[PDB]
Amino acid sequence: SGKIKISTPYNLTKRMMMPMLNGFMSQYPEINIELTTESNADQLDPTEWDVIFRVGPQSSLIARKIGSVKDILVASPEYVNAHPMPTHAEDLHDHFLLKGHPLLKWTLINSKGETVVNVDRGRFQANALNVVRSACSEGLGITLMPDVMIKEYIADGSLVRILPDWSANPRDIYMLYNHLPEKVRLFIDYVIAY
Amino acid sequence: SGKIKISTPYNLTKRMMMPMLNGFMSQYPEINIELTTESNADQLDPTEWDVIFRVGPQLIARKIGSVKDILVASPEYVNAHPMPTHAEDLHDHFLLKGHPLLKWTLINSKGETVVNVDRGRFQANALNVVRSACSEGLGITLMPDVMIKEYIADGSLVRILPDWSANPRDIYMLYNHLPEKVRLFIDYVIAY
Repeated sequence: SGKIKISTPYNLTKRMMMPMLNGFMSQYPEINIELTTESNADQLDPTEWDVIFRVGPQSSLIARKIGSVKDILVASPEYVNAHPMPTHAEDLHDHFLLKGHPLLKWTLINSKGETVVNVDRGRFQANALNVVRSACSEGLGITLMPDVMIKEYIADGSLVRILPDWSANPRDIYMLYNHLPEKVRLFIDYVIAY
Repeated sequence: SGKIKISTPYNLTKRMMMPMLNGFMSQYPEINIELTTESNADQLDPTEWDVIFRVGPQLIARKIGSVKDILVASPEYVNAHPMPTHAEDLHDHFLLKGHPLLKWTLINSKGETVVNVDRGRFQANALNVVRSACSEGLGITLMPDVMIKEYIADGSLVRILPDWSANPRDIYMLYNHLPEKVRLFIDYVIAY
């Protein structure tokens, strides 16, 4: 009762959650927040958390869509100017690939509906996407990255979208909960009105 | 030239290990790296890794750096409260704590220890989100100085209680008693 216990998706927490959480704590200094970045919330016990933030639908919980994310393929211009870029999703077998959990398996769908799966062993493989982006920035190959994690790179041009007819299918980010304590109710109200 | 499987500390991988790993991969494009950021090196069986990067001492060890956790706050927060002159005044301030620094064992230049285990305003299992809340002026945090070299350089984060700190600990590269690709990596890391 002395805190709010929340769970957020692993790679996406800092970009899509922290501005909201900072603005809430700023407005409510009396409220304490306990945050746990989670790699997969499918094995979560909802009776142990006040609010759960999750990628993709999940039970008898109040679900609220608050955003979506689409994974795109990117590479640095240095890499693009040093290799012939793939014209089809199958050409990625002949390229340096950088893969990060949970996107070790690339399921890519194009504009006319064809699905192409890549299970190649990456030249760099990590259980976190922020270091994969770091390796993609120094021109080490192509990666599949959530667009929200590389928004400023795409706008600036330090990363370039490659194979632009392809992407993983978008997923929605939900906020779940469930007599409700006041501080938890105030937080849910804050998120809805963000 | 094959696959290398390495383990690095959770919070320190991006700003401390990646420049070196990125340089190694660019130099040996036929060597692949499997990287696992781990929050507890004392949870690993050494025979399952080629190289393990670890904080503090642990079968072959080699020091490659050191780190000390420091207490910092944004200037916005400093300007809005009287900053603590003694380590026990931290009980009067908003605290932001991140794993594995939930328990603050702070020590001064004379070896005296002050422990802080107050509930923070914000608590998390990752320091990168705790730094974000500190930069917004939401309180004082204990943070590895290597993680915030950029903000201390221009005063975006201010060091408070300068005589106090966590106990400085060293960063070790470990390996077993050897493939050609692994020795190249080990030699590259020492020369960095």
